Amino acid sequence: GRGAAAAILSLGNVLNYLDRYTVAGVLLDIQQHFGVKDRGAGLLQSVFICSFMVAAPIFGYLGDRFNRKVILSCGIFFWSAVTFSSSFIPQQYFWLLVLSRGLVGIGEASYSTIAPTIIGDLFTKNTRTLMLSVFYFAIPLGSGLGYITGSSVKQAAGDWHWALRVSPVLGMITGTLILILVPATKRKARTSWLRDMKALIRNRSYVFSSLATSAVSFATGALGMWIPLYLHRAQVVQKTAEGAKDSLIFGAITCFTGFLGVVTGAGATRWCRLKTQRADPLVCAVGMLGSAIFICLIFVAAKSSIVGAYICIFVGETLLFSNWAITADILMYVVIPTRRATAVALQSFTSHLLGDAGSPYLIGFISDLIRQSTKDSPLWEFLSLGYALMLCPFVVVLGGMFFLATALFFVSDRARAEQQVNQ
Amino acid sequence: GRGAAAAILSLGNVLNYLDRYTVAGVLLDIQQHFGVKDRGAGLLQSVFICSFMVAAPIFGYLGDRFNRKVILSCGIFFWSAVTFSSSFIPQQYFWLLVLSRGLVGIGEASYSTIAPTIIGDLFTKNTRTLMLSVFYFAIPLGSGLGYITGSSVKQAAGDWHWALRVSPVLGMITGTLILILVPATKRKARTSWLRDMKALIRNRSYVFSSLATSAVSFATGALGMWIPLYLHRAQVVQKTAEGAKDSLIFGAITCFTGFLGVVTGAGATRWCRLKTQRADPLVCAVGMLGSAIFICLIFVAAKSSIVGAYICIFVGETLLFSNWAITADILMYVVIPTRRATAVALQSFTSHLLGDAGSPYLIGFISDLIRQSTKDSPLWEFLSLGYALMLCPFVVVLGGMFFLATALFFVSDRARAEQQVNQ
Amino acid sequence: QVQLVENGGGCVKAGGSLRLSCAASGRLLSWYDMAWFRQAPGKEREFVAAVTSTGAGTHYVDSVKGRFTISRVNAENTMYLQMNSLKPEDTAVYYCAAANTRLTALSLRTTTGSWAYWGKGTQVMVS
Amino acid sequence: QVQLVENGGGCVKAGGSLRLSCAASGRLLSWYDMAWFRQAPGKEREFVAAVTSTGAGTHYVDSVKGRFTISRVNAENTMYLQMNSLKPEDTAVYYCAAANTRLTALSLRTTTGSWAYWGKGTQVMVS
Repeated sequence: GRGAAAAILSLGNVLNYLDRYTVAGVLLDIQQHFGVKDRGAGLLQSVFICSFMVAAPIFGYLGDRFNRKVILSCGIFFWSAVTFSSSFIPQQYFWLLVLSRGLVGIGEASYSTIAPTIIGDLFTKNTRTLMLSVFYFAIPLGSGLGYITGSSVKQAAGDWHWALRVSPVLGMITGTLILILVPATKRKARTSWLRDMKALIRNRSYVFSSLATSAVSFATGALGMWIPLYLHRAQVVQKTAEGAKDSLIFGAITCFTGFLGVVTGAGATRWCRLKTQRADPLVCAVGMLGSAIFICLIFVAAKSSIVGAYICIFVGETLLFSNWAITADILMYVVIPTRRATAVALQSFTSHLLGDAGSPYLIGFISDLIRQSTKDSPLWEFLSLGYALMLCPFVVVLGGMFFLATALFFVSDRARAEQQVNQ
Repeated sequence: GRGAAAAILSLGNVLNYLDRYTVAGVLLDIQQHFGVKDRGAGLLQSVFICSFMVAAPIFGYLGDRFNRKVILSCGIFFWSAVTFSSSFIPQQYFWLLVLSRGLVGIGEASYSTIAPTIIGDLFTKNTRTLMLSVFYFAIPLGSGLGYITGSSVKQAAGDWHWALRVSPVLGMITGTLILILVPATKRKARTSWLRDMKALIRNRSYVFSSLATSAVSFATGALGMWIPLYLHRAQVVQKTAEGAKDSLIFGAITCFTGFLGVVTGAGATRWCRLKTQRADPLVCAVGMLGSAIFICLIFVAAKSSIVGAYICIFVGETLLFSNWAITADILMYVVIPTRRATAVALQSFTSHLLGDAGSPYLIGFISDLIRQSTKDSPLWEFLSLGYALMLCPFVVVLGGMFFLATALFFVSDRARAEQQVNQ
Repeated sequence: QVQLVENGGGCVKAGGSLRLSCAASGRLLSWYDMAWFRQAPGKEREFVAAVTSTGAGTHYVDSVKGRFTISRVNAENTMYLQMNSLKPEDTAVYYCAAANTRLTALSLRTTTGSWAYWGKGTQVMVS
Repeated sequence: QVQLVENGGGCVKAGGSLRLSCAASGRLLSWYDMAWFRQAPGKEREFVAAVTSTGAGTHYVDSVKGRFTISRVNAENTMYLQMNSLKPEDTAVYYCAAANTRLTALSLRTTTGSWAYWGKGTQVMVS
């Protein structure tokens, strides 16, 4: 049952991202329960992302060493148990919650690094590429379902701990289903990796694309982590009041926008490829630039009303998510086949480091600084969060400029790569 | 059993020619028993050949109408019974013997015209071509065995009637064997045949080849019919005396010379073909010319000794028999495929008419005239027969000239035949 | 037992005249019927012309009729095909074929399988 | 969805220069790797030369190395093969092949099966 195995793999990825973004779903409840400032709220996700980073390459090496299904199932059980424990951590201990988030990040990195290898080992053809496609679409759906499930459970059970209690049961069930259905598939060096690295740094377009993907990761992390709270605070400032509904709407829009952005990016790059060779990078920049504008407008709109803010969320999320499908093509065309795996690993590390790893904590720090320098009130909390988020569109514009430079150097660096391959 | 059927067909052909030449084997005994002059002795074979003529085309048409095996077996039985009756004809009635010879000729023509059609209908491969070749080789062996068997039986039983009595039993046995083994095989017009004829007469080389084949038939008939008597008379003239042994030796030499002449003619024409396109006719002429000389020398040698005469028989028979295998090739190359069957039939008719039909009776008439004009004695009988036979080499030379003309016109009438085929 | 050697084939302008000569020396040429068969780069060999062993009858395919003339000299054991008013469709490799003499219509012998002898051929081009 | 058209192929004397031009208008030429393959009238097609989709890397077979130069103008969507020191062995129909961009060594891509596009070959005869 290889098809059923890949179906359960996709479900497990959906649940992985669900668990990842559940905390973002119940951000406000956690902050109010622990009495922690915005800095700790961002630190949760920052630690999660850092653990994901430091775990991904090690877990890839482990998968290369030992079997993949065993590691993946062990990971599912591990982070399921960690989240279940997180739902019982005492209120007085917040460092325990941070550590549990880090362990969950380790486990989810194990899954994200092992699942595609299993999918490739099972079929290893066009059918396997199709299995990888739906597996990836599980990502935006996973995040949207995480925000929706967290908000819904927190509101229904009257306790945010239940939002974290629900997921581990599904995690254990999915781990058992994975372990049963997935069939076992079978399919110095440091110096060689250093040579490959040096070659990559010699490339201009690859470095520019890595920096731009880092900017994209920064924006995605900061927004996805702080926007539900921003919407709740905007609703608080306005006379109208419901902040669970705002998170639910944000999750639904996030899922739909992920799907729409992927499809529209694919279509637009397909069309633009017929005009110029350097169309693949260019498109990205364009999109992000638009997104950047919208990613800023929302904030102003967030002070006027929430519906305009949600329309802005829709458009900006679509434009920003259009970039992921094209970044992989840029990397594939820029780097030679021999150095493609090392290039992918280094790009992932750099994108998580320069961006996502330090974005949430930075947003929290800026918001806390603005709050401290000024009078304390819910409106000033909203304004501080708004400024901290407004920091992001500048980074998005910088990433757009990086994609523009990648476009400039794409054709010349595609030439160097092909010349190297021929020789 | 198609192969066995063709084997019995070859045996039947051997017996056919055996019966044909048995009379020539016991020529002297018949002449002495009936007290008939040389004219009647030649008339026997002349009537036989005329009946063979008038029977061959009619029997071909009958075979085209009805089944072949039935006609062939009926013919075997017919001429076997006729020969058996011939062995009992009263001495006072010689016309009865002549009529029986004519009927035997009819039956043997039926066989000679029906057997090749049966062989062709049975198979159509290299094995079938080999069957046709073995049936063709039965002819010289048949004649030699006829002369040997006639002489041996006449000498052993002390009566020439036994020479004719022996054959019909074998004829009946072979007829039964044919009827059982041979499987039945299945495979206005006068105006069209007249058009084909007119076309043939328009051809020069075909007419010349027909005349030359007629000369060859004349020589073969006259010699094969009168040479054993000539050898006996030569022995009588000489002091040394044995005329059965002479006929036996003549039959053996005839068989061996037929085989040798066929093979050597094939080889010589094969070689000469590489030199010039007119090689196939030319060869014939050459051979006959040589034969003619020898065919004359024998007679002089026949007055000196019999061993030199037998050496002359060997050489002349080889040279004369070399012509048969090449005459067919000449006819095939001269005439177009459409008119080939009519050409073959007309050539056979002309060769039997202008030659074999009237050669034996003519030799007998000349010998009788020379005897009557002169004093009667065995020596003068020998001299008269010698002169009558000496008439033949002149006809052989004339046939050689006809083959020379055929050689001259072969290229032009081959060019005319191919142009007609293309158009 | 005959070897066929084709010569006289080269590049010629449109409308020019060109003679292709097939020579045979293994055996007397008067014993074999001859033919020219042209093979296109992406097509199988097709019938161009044929001549009898004696040279009295000649056959040409419909497409080539009236432009090419086939004539054989048995004295030199050769066959010359003169080609006039050459057209771009005529571009091909012309091979010489020889076959044992048989009284079969040349128009019927266009299967390029009855000819038991073949040669390397001489290439021809038009404009 | 790319059409390949060959042109400029004609007869040239032995040791004479010539140029074969391959044009493509169905899609942009900078998206497909190109190559020239020679086919003999009686032999299968053989590798002459190949060039990447960008034109930085060029590959030639050992037999033709040093005499032929392959250069692609992506702006004009054309590929020109300049042949010099022509020899009788070069006589053949040159076809132009195009293939989807893949980072596969051209020397490895000599099976004339990886190229999914082809054009009517322009014959070149030298004597």
